[PDB]
Amino acid sequence: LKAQTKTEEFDAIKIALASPDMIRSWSFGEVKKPETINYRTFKPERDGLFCARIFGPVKDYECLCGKYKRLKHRGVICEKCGVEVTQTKVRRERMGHIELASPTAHIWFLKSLPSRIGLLLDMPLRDIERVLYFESYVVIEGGMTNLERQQILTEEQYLDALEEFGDEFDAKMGAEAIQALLKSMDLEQECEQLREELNETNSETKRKKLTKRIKLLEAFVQSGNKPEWMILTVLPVLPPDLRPLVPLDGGRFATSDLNDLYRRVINRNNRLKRLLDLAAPDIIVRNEKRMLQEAVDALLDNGRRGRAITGSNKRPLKSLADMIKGKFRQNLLGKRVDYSGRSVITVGPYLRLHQCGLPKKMALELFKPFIYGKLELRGLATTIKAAKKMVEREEAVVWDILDEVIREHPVLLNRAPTLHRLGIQAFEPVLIEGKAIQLHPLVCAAYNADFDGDQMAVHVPLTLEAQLEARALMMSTNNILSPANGEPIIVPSQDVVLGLYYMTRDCVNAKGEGMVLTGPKEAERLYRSGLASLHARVKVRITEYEKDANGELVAKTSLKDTTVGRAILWMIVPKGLPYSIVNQALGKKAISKMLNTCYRILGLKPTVIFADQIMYTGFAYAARSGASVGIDDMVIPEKKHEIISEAEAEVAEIQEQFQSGLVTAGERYNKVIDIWAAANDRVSKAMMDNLQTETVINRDGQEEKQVSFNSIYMMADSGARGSAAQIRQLAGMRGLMAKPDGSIIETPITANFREGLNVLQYFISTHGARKGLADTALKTANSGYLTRRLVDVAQDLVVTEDDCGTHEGIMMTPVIEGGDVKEPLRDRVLGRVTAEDVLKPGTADILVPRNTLLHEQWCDLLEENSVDAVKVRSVVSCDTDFGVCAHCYGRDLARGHIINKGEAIGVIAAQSIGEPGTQLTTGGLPRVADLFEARRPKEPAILAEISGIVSFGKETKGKRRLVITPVDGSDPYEEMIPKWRQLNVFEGERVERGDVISDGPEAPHDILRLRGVHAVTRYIVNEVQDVYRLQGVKINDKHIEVIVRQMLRKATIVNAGSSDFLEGEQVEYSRVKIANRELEANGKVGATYSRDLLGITKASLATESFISAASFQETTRVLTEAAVAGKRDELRGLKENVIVGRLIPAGTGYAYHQDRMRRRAAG
Amino acid sequence: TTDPVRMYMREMGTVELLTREGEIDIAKRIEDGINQVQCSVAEYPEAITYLLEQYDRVEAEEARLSDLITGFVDDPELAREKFAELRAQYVVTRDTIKATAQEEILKLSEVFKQFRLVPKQFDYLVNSMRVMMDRVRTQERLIMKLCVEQCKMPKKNFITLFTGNETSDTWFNAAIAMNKPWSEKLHDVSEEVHRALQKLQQIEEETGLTIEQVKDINRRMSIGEAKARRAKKEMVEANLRLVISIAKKYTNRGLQFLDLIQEGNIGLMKAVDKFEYRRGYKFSTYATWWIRQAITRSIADQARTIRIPVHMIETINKLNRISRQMLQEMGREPTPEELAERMLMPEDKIRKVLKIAKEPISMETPIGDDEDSHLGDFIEDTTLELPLDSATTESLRAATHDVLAGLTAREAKVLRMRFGIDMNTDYTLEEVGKQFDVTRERIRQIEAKALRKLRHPSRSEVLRSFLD
Ligand SMILES: Cc1ccc(CC2CCN(c3c(NS(=O)(=O)c4c(C)noc4C)c(=O)c3=O)CC2)cc1
Ligand SMILES: [Mg+2]
Ligand SMILES: [Mg+2]
Ligand SMILES: [Zn+2]
Ligand SMILES: [Zn+2]
Repeated sequence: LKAQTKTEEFDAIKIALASPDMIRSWSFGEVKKPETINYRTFKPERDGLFCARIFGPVKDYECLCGKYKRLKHRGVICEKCGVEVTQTKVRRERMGHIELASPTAHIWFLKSLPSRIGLLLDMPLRDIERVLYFESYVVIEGGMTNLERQQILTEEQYLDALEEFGDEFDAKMGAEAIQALLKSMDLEQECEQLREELNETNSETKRKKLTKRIKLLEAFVQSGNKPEWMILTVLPVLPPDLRPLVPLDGGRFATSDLNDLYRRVINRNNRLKRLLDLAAPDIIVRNEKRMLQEAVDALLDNGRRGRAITGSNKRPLKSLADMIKGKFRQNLLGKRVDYSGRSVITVGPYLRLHQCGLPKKMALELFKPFIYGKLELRGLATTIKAAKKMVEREEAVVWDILDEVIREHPVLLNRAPTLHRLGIQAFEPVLIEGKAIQLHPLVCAAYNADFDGDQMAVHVPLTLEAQLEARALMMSTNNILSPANGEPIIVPSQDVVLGLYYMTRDCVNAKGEGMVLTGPKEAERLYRSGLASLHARVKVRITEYEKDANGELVAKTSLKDTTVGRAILWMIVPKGLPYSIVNQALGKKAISKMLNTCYRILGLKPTVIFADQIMYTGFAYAARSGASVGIDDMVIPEKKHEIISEAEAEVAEIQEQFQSGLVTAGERYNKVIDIWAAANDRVSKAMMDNLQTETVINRDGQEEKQVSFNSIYMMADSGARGSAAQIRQLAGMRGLMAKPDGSIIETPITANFREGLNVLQYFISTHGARKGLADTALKTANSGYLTRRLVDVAQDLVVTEDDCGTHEGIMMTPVIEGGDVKEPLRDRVLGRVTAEDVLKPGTADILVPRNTLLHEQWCDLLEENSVDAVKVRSVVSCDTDFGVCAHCYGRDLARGHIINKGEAIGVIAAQSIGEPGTQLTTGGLPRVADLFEARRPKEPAILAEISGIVSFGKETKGKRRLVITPVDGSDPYEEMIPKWRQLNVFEGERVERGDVISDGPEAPHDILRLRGVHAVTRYIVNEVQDVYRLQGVKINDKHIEVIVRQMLRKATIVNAGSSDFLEGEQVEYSRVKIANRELEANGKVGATYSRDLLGITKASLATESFISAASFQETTRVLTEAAVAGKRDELRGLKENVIVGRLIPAGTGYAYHQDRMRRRAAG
Repeated sequence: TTDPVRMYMREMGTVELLTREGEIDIAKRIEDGINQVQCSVAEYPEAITYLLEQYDRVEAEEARLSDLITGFVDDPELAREKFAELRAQYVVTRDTIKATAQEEILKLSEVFKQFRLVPKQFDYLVNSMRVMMDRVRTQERLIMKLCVEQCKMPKKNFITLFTGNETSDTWFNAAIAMNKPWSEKLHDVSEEVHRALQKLQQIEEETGLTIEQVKDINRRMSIGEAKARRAKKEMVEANLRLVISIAKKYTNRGLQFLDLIQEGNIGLMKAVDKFEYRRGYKFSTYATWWIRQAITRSIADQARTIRIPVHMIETINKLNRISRQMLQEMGREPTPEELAERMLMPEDKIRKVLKIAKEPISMETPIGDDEDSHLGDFIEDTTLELPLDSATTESLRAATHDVLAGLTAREAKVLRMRFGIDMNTDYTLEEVGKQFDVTRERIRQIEAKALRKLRHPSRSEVLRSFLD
């Protein structure tokens, strides 16, 4: 079988140097003239940068001269002026060339940070450049004489040198010389000579530098490249259309800057071809050459020189390199999109959560071609041109059509910062009059949408795959659980929770007090008709269920003691739940957990429609309630002014003491600030005691008091809005503010918002406010950088294998942060899968048998016993190379089951972590980066480098050496510690490797090195979570672990047999290859390694795909460094596959990539 | 510091300025140089007869007088006689080779030296000379390699009987019998060296000169040639500074500084070619013309992305001037039809002129916000044909196809024929008539009824909708 020739479908991509002969391969004619277009007949001048002869016809399937204009003639190259007649398209495809007179240095390989032509010859830059500007001569193949092969001579020196040995020694200068040097260089030869030198002379200064070169050369050998190539004979020209000369209005033209450049190269090149035939003196033809060497470089990468400015325009012209770069990092906004639109969003409580409110006017335009299609499908339109006219006419017929084409056809809604995957969600469209989008209220949470005028965009899933993807993955209803922490993200929001709370809440005595009812049905009949108060204490008959059988529903009836409200509500609740869940007061918390359990017990569908019922209902009764807010709602404690004057007298006290010198000045500042900070806590807990319960009401007897029904309390107690924090600024005094300084002011704002603030008090209120806005604006820019860092280090990571079959894992315990249980065990371990079976307190008792996915029942069977710590599989431990086995991950999803093969978790990990990032304030958000960046701390601790007994030797030469002494082993470890930092180590005591040998923070690096992979991995996860969880943010460890996994992708070698000894490389490759010697060729040996902690920013920097690399790293450098080596990208990763516009190798594409990936390296 | 002005500035900063006299030192050496070859060319037999053969082409009408000579030392009539004089001295010198010929071959060249040739032709001769020396050098090297490298013979004794001859067999077959270590060796290649000796002694026939003389001439010429360039080069180098002083004037005109001085440096190279010190005109002020010529001739030429004719450029300059007298003169600025009057020409051409006179614009011109929206980002593609349209087209085909099949097979062939429909070209109605054998007015009727048919509905309904 013959492989192929023409256009098949590629995988992989190669980059390399181009031959002059190769560059000629591409051209369809040498551009010979700086002419563009004619100036009157704006036709293109042959043969100059824009040409038909060389590139293509200016108009479709039409000869230039016009002889042949008929579409029948295609492969015809017209006789007058050489023009094959084809699409004008080819003027965007066909390249051209220029032959250079004298050789020319390619600015990339000359000036890309570490000069390639430089270090390839092992020749300094300032020398090579000198040879180029004709400042000095350099020998080449210096022969048996006096002179080194790469030695440089001066005018006068070269002269004299010549008098001696005429021939048999050779010197040149300028590009031709370098080109000479490179040509002659034998890489194969230099490879053998450099190998001798390595083994002969033993030096770290000598054989360290020695090794790095010889690996680089045989790279270049094996590359495919030839060194000469870096010096240009032939220069390709970009198809015109990409540097077009198009006309504008009022008749002026506009053009790409390349033309200024290109023209200049062409010109100077020509004027030089000229100078050679005029036999001009060397001083000029030299000068010219230099100008050509420049004019090229301004063309290729302007800026590695003086930066030629564009014509008449001060601004410098865009060179090819600056054409590639695009946009700190990079950023890369790009790709506008058809079938898309947007407008302001509004509410729609009437929506089912699986849909959304889309304007007639939008939908008409969006689905337009679809309509054209359904229109002439049924025959209402004779033809498409009619359909166009029909919908243009907005004929009434169409709307009945549009509803068809609309129906089962999801659309995508996406809002501004797309942060977690829930930033895009798919809904089923419901037609709307108005130019607003109607967005279901429960989703508004995920979107971080307010309705203060936020706008969202829409997108039509065109292709069938896209519809089904939108329906089975991106649909609203599939994401009701957060992927960051499996708690419901689709929890009732604010209006709706006040509603359920006010509904399921009770007062002391009201209509209906104490009667008894058949069931909720007549509870509502009771209320609607004004007989009972919504909240009145009542015994009613209710029927709960519990499916506690083996997947089977048990029914139970009882006279539960409840309220009219909670009764009514039981009408919503599905089947297998307890009446207990609705019997409380139902705050925003309880109301969410409710939802959660519903999911975890009855499955998806039932939660979905449950959640809907809750909104509708919550809204409904929210409405009935007539809750409101007036001035009188915000009640000042009657004691306030008193409290102030008391704490106010206290300052007058600490003053008397200061004026009297009893107390010092600074002493006093912190003292006063405390008594105020204190008074404030008094006034705080004052109003709240009054506010909270002081609705006092009477039942039959005398008196009783209960939690308030005051408008404003209900808001906070429920959790609908407000926090005791904010409240405290309404009624009680508002805080102490601090000046721009950071120095918190010693006379707090004693007045509140219900009162006025005065002139000074407001003005002080200003700073914190202004810093407030400012700060959060930046902690925006910071979160954003972070999340990008993370995806950049993660991304390509996907669930690949099913079970990597490791018994290995990390040990999960509750956090116990000094006090009590800052985080529980049930939380850490839920949804994770067990390393090894867990036993009771007594044993031979397998409660959970090795790896069982620890779901909710299980966590309770665990919690039933006192189970105190569980080992769990974590991504960081997973034996799988190049991915993550489903088992070691966990289950998590917005779906509750275990993670499926192919889900692209690195991303969602990144996302999940960085999204909430906005809410952070050592400590704070930067404190996170510091961790993920693996940044070593300023003033570190140091650890026992090895176990055994220690002692001090030598003395105070800036460092008093510490000498550790092992029991069995060799003694030789002595590290020299600064004696001007306080020790903790006991000087005659034995120390475990990884003990505290001074105090202070430690670098994660030590923890890794000295204490272990699981140690550091635990260091990171807990210390970072220390930050987020202080802030009330929930992120399942799974995520932090995937990042940690990526942090230690790399390792360094220590044994021998097949690899490079000192090299840093991916453990993946080792793990595979020491396994590829352990039963393979020779033991050889080997090799032992060392896991290395990389900061994410540094890890990410190493990536196999060079295309991926040009995305985020610096593009010029990436390409050069990669191009010389003749490097092949085989895609495989995500970024790059998008870049190149093919199926993502994860998710749906995973299936495809796999099926193809095997067809490769096959038969 | 890289920037090629610097390394140029310095490299020519070395070359020292000429004395008032030093201009003549070099001026003289040039004349010597040329004159040397002018005399070296005169001495060539084929160079004479060629100018003869070439003039016989000019009176028989196969060339022109402007194409051969550039005038002499001193009219079509005058030329005819000067040529007889030349033809005359040739025919005498020709038959005289019986010695005293020397006295006359010296004169033949004299008349020949009066002739100022077209530079093109001048070189051709020079060319035909060195080409013939290459042919001599070809046969000289074939005889040496076939002897020294192949048949193992010393070049030390190879050159002993060679000098004075290298044509006859006094070296080839008579020095093989000297019974030297290299003597009996020379017989194996005897067929290859003596058979190629055809072109070598034949050159003494074409050129009419022994291999002896042939080398001497264009050798003394080569030296003269080198001699001259050497001095001219030198002359140029002296004045590079001058170019710069001039070029500093024309800077922002749309061409790089160094772009100027290199074109101006070419003006200097020119002026050095056409100059004669014998006119007492200082090389200084005579050179400033040729440079300032080439600067401008270049500028006007190539500093535009859209190149415009020279008059056009000059037409423009006048215009910026006229608005100057009249800018402040008219309180504001003169109307578009005002300068129109000042100018000599149609005066509406002002609009026409003024429009092509604009330079194109950087597509990568930043537009508002300074933001990365750039001009080119707004330039829409007009060559494209949008999909509602590509759609209707895939469709018009469909309709015309169906509408014509629902017709009569002859009315289809008749219609597909009159129009370009799924056929190359369309056919003249007569062209159509002959194709069916039943013709003329007839086919035109078949046609009209077919249209007539497709005209009302059942049929009409669909096609109509394509009309907007
Ligand atoms: C050989 C080689 C490879 C890569 C580079 C760097 C270029 C790549 C293309 N590039 C951009 C997009 N590519 S994309 O597929 O459209 C896209 C989107 C959208 N989001 O992520 C991706 C990737 C932009 O958008 C955008 O801007 C500019 C920088 C240079 C040389
Ligand atoms: Mg909101
Ligand atoms: Mg807003
Ligand atoms: Zn043509
Ligand atoms: Zn695993």
